Amino acid sequence: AAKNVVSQFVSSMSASADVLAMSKIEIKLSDIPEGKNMAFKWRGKPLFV
Amino acid sequence: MLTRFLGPRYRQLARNWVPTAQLWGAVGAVGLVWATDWRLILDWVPYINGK
Amino acid sequence: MLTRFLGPRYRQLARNWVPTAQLWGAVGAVGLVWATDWRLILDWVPYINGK
Amino acid sequence: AEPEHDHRKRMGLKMLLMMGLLLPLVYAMKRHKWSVLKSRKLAYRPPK
Amino acid sequence: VAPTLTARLYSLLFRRTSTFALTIVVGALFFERAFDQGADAIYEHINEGKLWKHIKHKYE
Amino acid sequence: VSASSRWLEGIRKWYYNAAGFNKLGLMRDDTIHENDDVKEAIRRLPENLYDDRVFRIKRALDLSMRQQILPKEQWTKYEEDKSYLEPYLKEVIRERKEREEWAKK
Amino acid sequence: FVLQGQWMRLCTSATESEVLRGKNLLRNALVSHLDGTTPVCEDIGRSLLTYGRRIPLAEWESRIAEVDARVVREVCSKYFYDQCPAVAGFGPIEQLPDYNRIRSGMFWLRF
Amino acid sequence: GRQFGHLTRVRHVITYSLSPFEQRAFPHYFSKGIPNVLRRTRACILRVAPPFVAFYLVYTWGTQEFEKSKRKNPA
Amino acid sequence: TNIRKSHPLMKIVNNAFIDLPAPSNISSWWNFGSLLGICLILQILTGLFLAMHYTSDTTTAFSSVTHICRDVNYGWIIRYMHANGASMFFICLYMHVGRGLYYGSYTFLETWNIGVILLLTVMATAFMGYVLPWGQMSFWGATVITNLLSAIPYIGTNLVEWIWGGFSVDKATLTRFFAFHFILPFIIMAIAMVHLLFLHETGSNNPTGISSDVDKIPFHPYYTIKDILGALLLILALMLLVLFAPDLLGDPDNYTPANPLNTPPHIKPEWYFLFAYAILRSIPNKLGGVLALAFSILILALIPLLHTSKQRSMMFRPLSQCLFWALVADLLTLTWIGGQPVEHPYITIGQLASVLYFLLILVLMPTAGTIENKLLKW
Amino acid sequence: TNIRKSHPLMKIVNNAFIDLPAPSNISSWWNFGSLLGICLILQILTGLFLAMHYTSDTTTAFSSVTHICRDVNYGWIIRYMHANGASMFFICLYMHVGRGLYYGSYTF
Ligand code: HEM
Ligand code: HEM
Repeated sequence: AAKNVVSQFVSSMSASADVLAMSKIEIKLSDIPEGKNMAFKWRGKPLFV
Repeated sequence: MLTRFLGPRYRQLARNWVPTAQLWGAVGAVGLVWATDWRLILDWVPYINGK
Repeated sequence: MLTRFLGPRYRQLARNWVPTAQLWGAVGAVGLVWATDWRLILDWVPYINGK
Repeated sequence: AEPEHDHRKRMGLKMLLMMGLLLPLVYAMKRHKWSVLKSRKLAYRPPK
Repeated sequence: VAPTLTARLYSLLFRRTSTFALTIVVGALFFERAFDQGADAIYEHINEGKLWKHIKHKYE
Repeated sequence: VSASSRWLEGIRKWYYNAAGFNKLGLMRDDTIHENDDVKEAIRRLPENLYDDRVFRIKRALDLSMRQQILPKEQWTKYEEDKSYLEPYLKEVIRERKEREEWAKK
Repeated sequence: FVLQGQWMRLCTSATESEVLRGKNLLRNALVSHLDGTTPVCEDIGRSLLTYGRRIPLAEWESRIAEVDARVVREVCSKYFYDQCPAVAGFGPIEQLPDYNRIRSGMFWLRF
Repeated sequence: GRQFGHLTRVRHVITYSLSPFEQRAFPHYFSKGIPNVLRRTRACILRVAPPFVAFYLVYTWGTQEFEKSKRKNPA
Repeated sequence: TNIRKSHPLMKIVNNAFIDLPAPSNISSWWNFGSLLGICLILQILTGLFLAMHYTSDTTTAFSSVTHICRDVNYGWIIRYMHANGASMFFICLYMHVGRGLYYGSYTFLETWNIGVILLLTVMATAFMGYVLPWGQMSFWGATVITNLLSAIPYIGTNLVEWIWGGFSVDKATLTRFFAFHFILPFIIMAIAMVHLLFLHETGSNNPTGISSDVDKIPFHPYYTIKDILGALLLILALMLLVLFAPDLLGDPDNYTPANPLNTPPHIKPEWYFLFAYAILRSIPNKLGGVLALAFSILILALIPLLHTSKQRSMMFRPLSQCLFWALVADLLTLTWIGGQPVEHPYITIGQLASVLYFLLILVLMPTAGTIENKLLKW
Repeated sequence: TNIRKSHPLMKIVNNAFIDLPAPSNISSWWNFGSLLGICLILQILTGLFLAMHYTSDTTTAFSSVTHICRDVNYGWIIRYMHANGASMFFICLYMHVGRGLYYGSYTF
């Protein structure tokens, strides 16, 4: 019984409305000219192309 | 200056508590293993393969 | 059974602490008045008419 | 960015004026009580 | 007049922790006000950046 | 014996003056940190030394309070510094180590 | 603490009953003390040196008689209330209160 | 534990003291005051100051080397 | 007899700050204990009022804070007393740990260790505190730091995501910190009571390091008033900051609402961590840096075993006095470095101060002690 | 001698729940004091976890609470243990005040 309650309380700090996780992002290549680093938002994290 | 604890008696004392200190490690091992459902370790145990 | 405190001595004791208990009420009066800026009371006081 | 700007500086003026009165005052209070220890004189009078 | 000042002050108002308190509370009243006058009056004199602006923009 | 000893001795006399407890009328052994061995040795001091030791320490605490110091004349000269406590402490340590040797067997 | 408590109490609240005890104690002490030639001769000699007169018992009684509670708390206040003591300590006095605290016990915050 | 009366044993020491209402709170405040502070400063400068100037020198240098490293002339 | 002495409640108070035998000796360096206490209730008192208005969701995090300073009556002094109180708290904290080391107060094993726990605790408390207004620095300072635990082998990942409440410093991460930043100061206070319980077993140490049982004085009226005066000074310091230079110790960058893709170039923790930040980056290793940064504060617990002198205080030991201030100065260098970009001079000098900090404590001070003994024929 | 008795910390514990002389007498009505203690930490423990998610603004007040029971892992037992713990707390509270009145414990 002890682990169960303790685990259940431990678990209460992980998942949620948080399996947004993510996509397959579609980026137009002709928008990034030679030499530029264009950053986008993906999986809540910055993505460099 | 831990030389105060270095002698025959102290050596006998250490041997006497060895089985106990060993068994206390057995308890802590299984204890963590079971409490975290140690995927790595538990797979070897027959009947505790709940996958 | 507050009769234990009823007698001549106790009566002398009460008179002796009267000026003190009175003055302690003067302190509490002004004390609240000043601390809440008692509009009602303070208006009468010369120089404390900050309106 | 700081609408309070002026108000605080008025309190600040009061804070310096007040502390410029309280500080020495508390010092003298503390000086007065330690008086007893600052001027205490010792003497040692062993036998023989 | 000078020794008797601190003296009389002790005599009539300081012994009895009563009066001693009665006075500091009463003394806090007058002081709080007189300090806020002078203090603000000081804040004004070093400034004059607001308030006399009123005499201009309104008065109706 | 020669220049050599005097040099170490004068290096020691220099630190002593720098350590500066003598300015508070203290003695080397008065500044010793009290531990078990030290507590026992303080306990074994004869009446006179124990009394002197307390007055010395009191004189100092009193000074360290008002953060004054003693007139130069009354500082405790190196040389003139009595290790009154040393022999007692040495014996207290010497006693303990015996129990400690006995405890190994 | 207790000694001081009593001075303060007497300064601020001497009850009437106890003042009669104190008075009675004094009449008994005086009269009991002036018993036998020696104490009396000593009283004559000292009294002349210090009063210039010899105060007849009848007058001391009169003086004692005049004391009532008000007088006690008035007169005690004059000498005891918020005054600095002269303190002398000898023996194992580690716990003799600090002077500041002995001085603080010479008045009280309720009064 | 603790408590006065049970701290330690002391004998033969007298202590003369005076009521605060009898003495002044600032006897020779500047008269003896300032000399003392100089003395205390003197007593400790050689032990306190040296590490601080050592930092100070390393601070101003380190700053200059930083600023002057971010410019270029030939090459 | 006397009520103050025997009433089950007052006894405590009495034996804690009234009759308690205290050295006639203790100086200003001893005021920091009471000031730490005052800093604590102050952070609790203003902190509470701030919580009656602050809302803990990213949407209004920054907003509520602004709401506080503009709309909430006097919410600005409250807000600033809070922020500055945190700094004052750290100044006193560092001063307190300073006094302890210089004077050998650490010989009180338990009292001191409770203090180390008090340190980590108020530290952990404040790290979370500053994430609250959800400023650029908050989010980012919150990101830099949290991630540190990701170096712990086999578990850093799982752990960091676990205290994150996701895969990043999200919504979960803000409410969490609000909650802990609320409950930690209460636990701090209870632990501080045990600090005092243990301290009261021995009484205070003093400037000479010599026992003072022979000259003890009652805490009241001496140290009640010497404590009163020194609190007024702490009020001066505190008020000087909030009423004149409120942002002086604060980054301007935290005044810009957080942005997870932004990433400022500037990026530093609050002033009271700079020395530790320096020590951390001075190591070109993920595990190293973090391990070293930990060892940087947890070393306060090694100090007692490194005591080597036959004297407790440093008052009568000059080799050590010199080494001590070198240690202070070396931390001041560490502070300075940590506030500078990881480039030119700064890298190597930052790596020098680091080794030094450790050499000064782990080897130079212990050795100076042995030499000073030798010099006294001890 | 014995550590439990003299360590400045354990003393407390020891003299509070180990060696403390107690009547051989006290019955079930005496259990409510400890249950009140348990109710307290329980309300504190679950209550805390609830605060790591609940947001305190009218806009999300209700919402966050719902968020807790649906999205937050086991946020529902936590939420309910909290709510019910409050009731349990009152039951024991009333029982405790009951025992006191019946048995004259109020003479303290
Ligand atoms: C929550 C912050 C802290 C508070 C409120 C606190 C409270 C106090 C108080 C009230 C004293 C009374 C005597 C004095 O100040 O000298 C004291 C002394 C002491 N504290 Fe702390 N303290 C705190 C943090 C620390 C820290 C960080 C340490 C060291 C790791 C520490 C170790 C000590 C020691 C060893 C003493 C004994 C001082 C002596 O007698 O010389 N405490 N503390
Ligand atoms: C339990 C009493 C406390 C409460 C209720 C409390 C609550 C808060 C809240 C709601 C904020 C965000 C609002 C704002 O930033 O003005 C905040 C900021 C902060 N408080 Fe606390 N806290 C408390 C104790 C502490 C303690 C012990 C410290 C450590 C000295 C602390 C240092 C901070 C810091 C560093 C910040 C963020 C910086 C800033 O003011 O902008 N507070 N606190």
